[PDB]
Amino acid sequence: RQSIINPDWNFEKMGIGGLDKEFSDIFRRAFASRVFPPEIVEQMGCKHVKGILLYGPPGCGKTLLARQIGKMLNAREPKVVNGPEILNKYVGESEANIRKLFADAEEEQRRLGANSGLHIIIFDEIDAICKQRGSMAGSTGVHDTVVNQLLSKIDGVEQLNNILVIGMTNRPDLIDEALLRPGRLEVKMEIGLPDEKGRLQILHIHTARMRGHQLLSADVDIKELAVETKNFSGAELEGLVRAAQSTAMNRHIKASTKVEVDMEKAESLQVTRGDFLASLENDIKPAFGTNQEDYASYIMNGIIKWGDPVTRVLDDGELLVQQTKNSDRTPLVSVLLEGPPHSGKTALAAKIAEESNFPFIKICSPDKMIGFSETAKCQAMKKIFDDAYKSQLSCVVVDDIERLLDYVPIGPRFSNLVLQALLVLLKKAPPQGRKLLIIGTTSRKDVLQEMEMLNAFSTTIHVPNIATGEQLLEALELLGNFKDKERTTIAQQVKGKKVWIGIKKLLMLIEMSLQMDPEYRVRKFLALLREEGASP
Amino acid sequence: QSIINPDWNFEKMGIGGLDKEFSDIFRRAFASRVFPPEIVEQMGCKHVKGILLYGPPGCGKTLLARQIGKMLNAREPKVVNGPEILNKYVGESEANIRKLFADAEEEQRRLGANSGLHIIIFDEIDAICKQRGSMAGSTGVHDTVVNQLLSKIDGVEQLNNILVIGMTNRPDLIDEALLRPGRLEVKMEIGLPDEKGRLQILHIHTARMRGHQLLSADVDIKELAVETKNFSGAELEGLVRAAQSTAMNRHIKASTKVEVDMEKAESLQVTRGDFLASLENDIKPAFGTN
Amino acid sequence: QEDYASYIMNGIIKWGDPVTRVLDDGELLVQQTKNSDRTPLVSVLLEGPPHSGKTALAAKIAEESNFPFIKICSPDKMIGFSETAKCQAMKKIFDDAYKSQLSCVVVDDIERLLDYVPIGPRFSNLVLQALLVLLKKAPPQGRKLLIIGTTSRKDVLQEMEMLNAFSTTIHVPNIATGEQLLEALELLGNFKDKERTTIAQQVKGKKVWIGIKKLLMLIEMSLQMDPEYRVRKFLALLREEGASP
Ligand SMILES: Nc1ncnc2c1ncn2[C@@H]1O[C@H](COP(=O)(O)OP(=O)(O)OP(=O)(O)O)[C@@H](O)[C@H]1O
Ligand SMILES: Nc1ncnc2c1ncn2[C@@H]1O[C@H](COP(=O)(O)OP(=O)(O)OP(=O)(O)O)[C@@H](O)[C@H]1O
Ligand SMILES: Nc1ncnc2c1ncn2[C@@H]1O[C@H](COP(=O)(O)OP(=O)(O)O)[C@@H](O)[C@H]1O
Ligand SMILES: Nc1ncnc2c1ncn2[C@@H]1O[C@H](COP(=O)(O)OP(=O)(O)O)[C@@H](O)[C@H]1O
Ligand SMILES: [Mg+2]
Ligand SMILES: [Mg+2]
Ligand SMILES: [Mg+2]
Ligand SMILES: [Mg+2]
Repeated sequence: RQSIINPDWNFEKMGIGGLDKEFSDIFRRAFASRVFPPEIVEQMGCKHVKGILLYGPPGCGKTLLARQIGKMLNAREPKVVNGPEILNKYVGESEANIRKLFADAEEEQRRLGANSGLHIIIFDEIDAICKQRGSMAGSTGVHDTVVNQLLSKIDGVEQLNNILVIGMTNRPDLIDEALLRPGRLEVKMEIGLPDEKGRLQILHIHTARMRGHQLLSADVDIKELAVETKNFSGAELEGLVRAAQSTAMNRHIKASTKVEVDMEKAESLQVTRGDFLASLENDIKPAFGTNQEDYASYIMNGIIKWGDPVTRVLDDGELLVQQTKNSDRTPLVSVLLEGPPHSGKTALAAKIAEESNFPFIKICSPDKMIGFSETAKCQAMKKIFDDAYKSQLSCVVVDDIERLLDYVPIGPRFSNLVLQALLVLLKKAPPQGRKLLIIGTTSRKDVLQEMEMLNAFSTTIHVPNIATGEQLLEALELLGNFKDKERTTIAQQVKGKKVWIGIKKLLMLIEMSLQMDPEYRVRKFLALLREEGASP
Repeated sequence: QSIINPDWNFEKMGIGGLDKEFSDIFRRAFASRVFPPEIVEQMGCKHVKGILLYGPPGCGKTLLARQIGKMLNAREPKVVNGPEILNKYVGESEANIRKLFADAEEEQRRLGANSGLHIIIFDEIDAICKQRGSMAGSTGVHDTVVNQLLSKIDGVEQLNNILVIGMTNRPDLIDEALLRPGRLEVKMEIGLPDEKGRLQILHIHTARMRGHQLLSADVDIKELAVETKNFSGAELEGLVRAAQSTAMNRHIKASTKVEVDMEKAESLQVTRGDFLASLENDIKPAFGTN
Repeated sequence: QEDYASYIMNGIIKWGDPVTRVLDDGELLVQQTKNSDRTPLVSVLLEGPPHSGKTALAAKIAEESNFPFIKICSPDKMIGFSETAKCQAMKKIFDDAYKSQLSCVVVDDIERLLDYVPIGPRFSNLVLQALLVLLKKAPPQGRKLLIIGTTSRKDVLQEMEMLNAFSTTIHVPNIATGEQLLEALELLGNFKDKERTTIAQQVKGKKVWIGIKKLLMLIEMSLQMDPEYRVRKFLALLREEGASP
């Protein structure tokens, strides 16, 4: 008759946000048979579920779920196992430790029967003790003998109906297969990264005891925090709040002359938006995706509009991103950025990717794999691509294709494994209802044509060089060098012909010219430009 | 009863050229343990329980850890020297790991929120803690140790009176699950000093000699600071030691039968010659030019 | 289910007789392997230009049959595998297929299984020999087996002397006339009313050489502009990409 839920309970009390669906499913599949009137439940001949498994990347709220589940129930205190804490040196005592966890349940069932309370058991890092059988071929065979005892005790010749085991792991591909059949561990949830609304809920949970004491200034707005925080887990949001609080507190402490804390101004403590911004930009840093310090590294000197080609390229990129976002017949789209060397392909591709406001953005450059062999490169590319399949809509950049596969005109010599991996990965669509965009950059279009790699791409965009005196003058004017009269001379001897130079080389030539004494700078610049004279 | 020692000043620490790093460490790890208890209770925040230190060899990572340990008047630190926790019998390394946190749990249970800080220092952390599933732990102690440590730091039961410090030169074998905001938040890099840092180090090291008039006026410190470039903190000390050794060896006159000329030892002083000879002959920097 | 719903994504429409012809030939082959006595092993090769819908047609032909065992071996599952792993995977799939009274195996994109590149050219011999040996050995007495292979380069296979191991080859063409293009557009329901009228007026003449997949891509690319410019953009794309046979 006594209920199994505590008389005073409330979903808000526990303090977990962003996992409503997971909790609903857990409650439906686990605790639905323990709340209905006994008479109907006993008229169906159904056995209660006695197993749960939770897995996911670190910091997504698993141990919190287990702790709150344990606290919710109106049962005895759960028996927790802190990792591999059931191992002993003596022979046969490792199993005797894993067999003492079920004594009370068995005794109570044999005493009352069909009316006993629940016995909750919690396993932390189940992968520590329960692993594949036949692996870990070391010595003493203790590991293979504990899995057998656990399986035989979970369900065997003897019957138990007042137990429930919860497991948590980060590597669910190592657990034994006979421990996951329906009956041992039936419910297998999956805790993942939160969405924007989940981020808002998490932020509002951890900022509830401060607003209630006028400790938080009204200047702060939570929508901005939820927007800027991308690829953030609950732990990282809590860490950000903690860092903001710490930097707010530190202003009232004087160091370098012993530790002295002012007790007069301490009654006017406040938390400002500046503290939050500084903490965001200094200490806290996520570890899933790409960060601003990478765009700041690829787009070094910004973008300057010296001609309409830049606008044309940017508009084409905008159209492609819109198509992939809205379209549903084509979940996979590709594009190739081609042109002469020193044109500005990588910066333009990075800018196009940045201006898309996608959740997941990544850049796969060849300078992070110096000295790698073929297998290492293939594994790295596969790992980078796999994460993009676990999001909602993502973009990926593959710059300098000719370096990913080691091309050299002599021979020619290159890598076939990487070429085939690329040719296969460019035509494989992501799971149902998910969308991907790929932007590849190169400088040798004919070679790609000879490899039958130019039809795997959906389209192509051309990035040209500076090819007129007016464009050169505009670039010089925008850069901010050779001004007033010094400019006029350059115009006199340049407008009467054509030029062929990239943008990177232009900066290099300007820097080279500026090192001479003031008088011979224009002459040196003109001589350097005339040396770099060519055409298609 | 603040955790801070009743007489502690940064000048007595003996560390020079690391002002910003120490300021950040103090702000992030020791700011919430000195504020009035009531305000911190109202805020409802948990303290940080992890620090990592990395950089090129010989730049002052163990000195900083030792001085931090000596700063706090709360018990004494518990040190772990390399792989000091490793046994052959099955299920004994983890038993060794579980004994480090016993007193913290016992005092937390008995007193609650009126406990004292407990420190644990892990020299060469990458000797035992490493990425799981990468190193071939045939026996299986390596993975199991990492799992035990992870489950003991942040697990079902909550602790609030511990602090763990780790020092490593290779900060990439470390597990990704141990470097998240929950477990180990503050991570710092110790790098080579600049001119002002070198001057501070040289002033710190040659302090007792100047007190006893054992330094001649011929030697200047600005020239020493300028002339030495890309010197780590462990090489200025070696230079000073070599200069002193030469100066003392000047007086001793013995080849076969040891003999000390006490008469000449009455007036001992070190000149520029010793420093120049040591610079030319003895000390060879690793990040400099030869 | 995953493979079936991932290969035949946008269904199969009827833009001309060739679809019906190919389906009928596949059904005849399935019937032949169902009730044969002297020929327990039958093979067929679907051949055509790129972007013509060969994988979808092969999967549909397999589905029309109700054989208890059906499998598709594709390179999507062998990214980064050395030739030894490829041989082992193929051997395991066929060995599993050898334990039933009826079976059907699809080998799509052969040229991506041999790791073929036209510079030299370079490929792998272990996989080629395994495939040449597995197309000729019969299953244990009283059993049947059907193998459907897909390729986009017939000449390469002919040079390696693989086109004789198969039993027959069936050709899969692409749109080659204005009537077919207009019917395909009508069955899709993308351009309608006066837009289709002007498209039909312009298309007449010059023929066309566009496959179904490329047509589906170009129809989606054009619908990202304003209503007044969609027809012109579509016509420009068709004129440029269309190329010639
Ligand atoms: N309008 C612009 N477009 C592109 N890059 C620009 C522009 N204005 C300035 N830049 C700067 O010029 C440099 C372009 O170099 P980038 O890395 O894009 O060259 P690249 O084409 O990838 O060369 P490489 O042949 O060496 O691979 C970057 O610093 C970019 O910031
Ligand atoms: N009658 C049809 N026949 C085939 N595919 C059709 C037909 N009508 C519509 N489609 C769509 O066209 C798609 C054609 O793509 P598919 O993967 O079959 O091409 P493919 O010839 O294998 O390409 P690739 O040469 O790149 O391997 C089919 O998946 C289906 O979505
Ligand atoms: N969904 C969530 N809702 C509220 N807080 C969360 C959530 N996820 C994580 N947190 C916060 O981050 C921490 C998560 O730690 P925990 O979940 O135990 O790590 P792990 O899941 O890797 O074992 C908790 O202290 C909690 O305050
Ligand atoms: N910042 C510093 N200030 C004063 N002395 C230093 C400093 N850095 C290094 N030293 C000296 O150099 C030595 C450094 O050794 P140690 O701290 O063990 O280096 P590490 O632990 O980084 O290998 C110490 O003996 C110390 O006296
Ligand atoms: Mg946990
Ligand atoms: Mg580039
Ligand atoms: Mg040391
Ligand atoms: Mg295909």
